Amino acid sequence: SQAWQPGVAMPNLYKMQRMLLEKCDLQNYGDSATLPKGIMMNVAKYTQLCQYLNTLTLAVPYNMRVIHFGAGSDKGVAPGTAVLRQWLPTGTLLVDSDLNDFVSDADSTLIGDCATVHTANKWDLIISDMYDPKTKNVTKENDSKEGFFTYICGFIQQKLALGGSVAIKITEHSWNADLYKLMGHFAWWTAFVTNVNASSSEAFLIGCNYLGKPREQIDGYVMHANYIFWRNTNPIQLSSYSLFDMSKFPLKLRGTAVMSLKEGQINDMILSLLSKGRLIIRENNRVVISSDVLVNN
Amino acid sequence: CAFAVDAAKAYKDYLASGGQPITNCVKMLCTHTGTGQAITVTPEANMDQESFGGASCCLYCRCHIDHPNPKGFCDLKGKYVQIPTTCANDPVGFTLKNTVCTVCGMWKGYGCSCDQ
Ligand SMILES: CSC[C@H]1O[C@@H](n2cnc3c(N)ncnc32)[C@H](O)[C@@H]1O
Ligand SMILES: [Zn+2]
Ligand SMILES: [Zn+2]
Repeated sequence: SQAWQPGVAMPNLYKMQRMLLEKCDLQNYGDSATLPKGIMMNVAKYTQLCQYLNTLTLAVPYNMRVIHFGAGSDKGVAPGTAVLRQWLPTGTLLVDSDLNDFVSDADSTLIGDCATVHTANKWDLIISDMYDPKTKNVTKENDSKEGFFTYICGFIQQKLALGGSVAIKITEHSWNADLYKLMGHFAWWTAFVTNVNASSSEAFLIGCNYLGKPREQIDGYVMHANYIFWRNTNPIQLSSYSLFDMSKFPLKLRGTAVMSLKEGQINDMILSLLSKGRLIIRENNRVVISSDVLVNN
Repeated sequence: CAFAVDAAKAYKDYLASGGQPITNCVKMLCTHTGTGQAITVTPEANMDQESFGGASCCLYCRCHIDHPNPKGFCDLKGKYVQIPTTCANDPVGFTLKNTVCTVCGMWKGYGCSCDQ
């Protein structure tokens, strides 16, 4: 029955194990889903990610703020951004970014390494497809990777509104222990595998409703090993089925309340509202972004 | 000086010369039960149309050149463009050669029925 879902989320019991890290060996490796005629993998993938995010308690405020890292294709366009803009309520401010130049439907685009990106405002949703293919070295140990993951951890901690959510792409080799640990600072988390790309070890690590404090202690080395164990023992049948029913695609406009609060007034009552997807905590000022430019000869 | 690169004319002439259209326009998944209007804030393809991310179908966006108007504004990027399915092999050429009726929002000759 999974084949009619947009994808498969990591079952809670696998999250609770203490597996050792093993090589990822997917039974359905090299299989491919048959995409609708003329549909790109990256459109299908973001469509299924958004269909799954429709089932979670995302905070959706008026004047929602979404930032999308790793948004450029090798063709110079932004398919994922186009899906996010289709999905998000009209009027949502959408900023995207990538190392290489691309043309985009986002309200603003920053070109450069994500470590050069700074924003004054906080964000309601952070999406990342950043991925470095150099990490796919099956011949050396699979250790926690830093690079852009280090930036992403700090960007979540400093610039994600309480109540906000993230979806960060990982793979067998592209992962970071602190990011998994950060998942314990949300009311709920999972690793989500799209049905169209289920032959790959990629997943999106989704933190749902940020709490700004550790709700649970997660060892990220153990959790990634648990994630691989799940993938290794649970073949996911490749499927495009959910792409053919878009009648309920748009994210529900929930009118979620936005409040400015200071660390001393986040009580258990507020935390429970955050946990339920009913509250965003941040300022409501102008969205201002910038890219640092290194000047040399 | 009066010099200005004419990319629209160059692309049309390259098309007439038998050149392969610009590819990797971003086609969206949608119901195909939409209004069929030409340029919309969300995908609106009807049964005879495909919906594409606007920026990916704009010649000026895709070629990294200025948009031909004083303010250099682009009326495709950030929107979705409906392209007739029979013309969806060349969305950039289609948007370049066709015009939007300002009353009905449909393409002239591809959905506009105002002149009847
Ligand atoms: C959509 S495929 C993966 C994307 O992630 C981007 N990416 C990988 N590493 C970084 C980085 N450090 N900063 C910004 N983008 C990155 C790549 O340019 C690629 O387009
Ligand atoms: Zn343009
Ligand atoms: Zn008309």
